[PDB]
Amino acid sequence: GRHGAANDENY
Amino acid sequence: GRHGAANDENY
Amino acid sequence: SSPKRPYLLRAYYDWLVDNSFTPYLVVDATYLGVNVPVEYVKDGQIVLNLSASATGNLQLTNDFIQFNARFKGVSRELYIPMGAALAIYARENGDGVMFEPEEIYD
Amino acid sequence: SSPKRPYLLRAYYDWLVDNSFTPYLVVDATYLGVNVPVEYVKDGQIVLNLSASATGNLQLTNDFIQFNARFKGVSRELYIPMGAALAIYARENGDGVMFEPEEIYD
Ligand SMILES: [Mg+2]
Ligand SMILES: [Mg+2]
Repeated sequence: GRHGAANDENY
Repeated sequence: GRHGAANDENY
Repeated sequence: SSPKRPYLLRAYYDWLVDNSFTPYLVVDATYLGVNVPVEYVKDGQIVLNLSASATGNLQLTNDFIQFNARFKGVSRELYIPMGAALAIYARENGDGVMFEPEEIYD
Repeated sequence: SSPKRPYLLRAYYDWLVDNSFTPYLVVDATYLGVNVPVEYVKDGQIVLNLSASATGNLQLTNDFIQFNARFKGVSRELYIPMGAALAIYARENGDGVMFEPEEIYD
């Protein structure tokens, strides 16, 4: 349930 | 009278 | 003398990446000149994954951070003035730095 | 995770040079592996001018600082293990950093 960042993990 | 570093200023 | 922030940013970024951590940048989205997807801004800020994997053409310069990133598959060019960069830390364990409020950015 | 010292060293070195300051490195001359002219060591330490002007082939790596320098005209190859690097500051105004005593170096 750990929230990540706003952008996608992969560009 | 300000002391500097150990090595010479110019290599 | 110029602000130390951009130099520390680069130091911690490299330290994070070299230790296999995912660098997360905390940004003040309300800061002048910030260009980020407003739909992802919350509480006046936005957290961005700066890993090479999640970005394209990342530039960490003295006055700004610029790079391409994707949101729901959509690519966008982000621009973050250095004064808006509040911190950089590891997604995995929180280690990193919360930048001192250098006067020049106020 | 690895020590942050070498990354901070590089950050402050660049910040000092970019601001036209002369970078002075404070070294613990008694530290294991240190190679410096013993005749210039005082109080268990030695201060070294790391400007490009006063050095040759300066390398700031993670585990060591290495470079050539002259003493009374004599050239010598100095080698400083990162654990021996205690601080780096401006000859002109003292700004810089006194490194935290990271456990791994003890
Ligand atoms: Mg990439
Ligand atoms: Mg030189």
